[PDB]
Amino acid sequence: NMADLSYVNIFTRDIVAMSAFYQQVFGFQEIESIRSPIFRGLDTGKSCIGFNAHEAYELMQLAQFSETSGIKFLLNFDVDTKEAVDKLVPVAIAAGATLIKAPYETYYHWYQAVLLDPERNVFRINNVL
Amino acid sequence: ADLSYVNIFTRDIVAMSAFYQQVFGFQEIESIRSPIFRGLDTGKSCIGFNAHEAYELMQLAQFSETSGIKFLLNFDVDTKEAVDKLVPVAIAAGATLIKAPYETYYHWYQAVLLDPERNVFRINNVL
Repeated sequence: NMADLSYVNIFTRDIVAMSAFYQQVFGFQEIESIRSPIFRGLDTGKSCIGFNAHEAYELMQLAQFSETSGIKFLLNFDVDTKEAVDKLVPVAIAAGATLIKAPYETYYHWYQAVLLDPERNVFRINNVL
Repeated sequence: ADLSYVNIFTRDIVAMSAFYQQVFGFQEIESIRSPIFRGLDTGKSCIGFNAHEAYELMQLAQFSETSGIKFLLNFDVDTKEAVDKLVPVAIAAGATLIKAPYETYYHWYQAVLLDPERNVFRINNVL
């Protein structure tokens, strides 16, 4: 491929707690080789999820956008069954997630739940019917 | 679990999907297309573009007003030169260069840009 979406990075206040949250809920393994004082990466089997500390804003000349509110993206996680979605929801909430929408079937026939992670980023636990 | 998609809430799903296709060559996923959604195949996690109606559908309306940026998409290319050549391709497609191609202390050659709707992405090469 001409270009590879190797990482989806989330700017976070606590990369250790954020990494721990996604590991706890989905079991992704950390990628120790890419670890740094301001970064944590998890292997998802596809695009990796990265967590960057706030130092990352100034480092990339993005300080002007460091004041954030609302949500503009979401991570969609697929599981093998509808039952797996029902089971993972409480696990996520116990880990610090906030339930926005209980498991339901979408117009495009996907069974999913909509939640917020500990730092209020949106993610879905989904199953393609 | 599988990170199948990373969705970006957008004002113009057509313009946005076209931008990423024009810069990286991702092919559209027809089977997931809808009046409020466009999906692109990247070889790994897909990139989705959701029109604003998606906020209400997921009961996220109270979060529709946003500020700043909280994520970025990192695209790796095969060579150092690929980074230098792709920056003008992105700008021609409508991007804004924020940080010109440079080498980090851990030897990654990259550039930071904004897509047409002010979402951040990087063109990177591991030296």
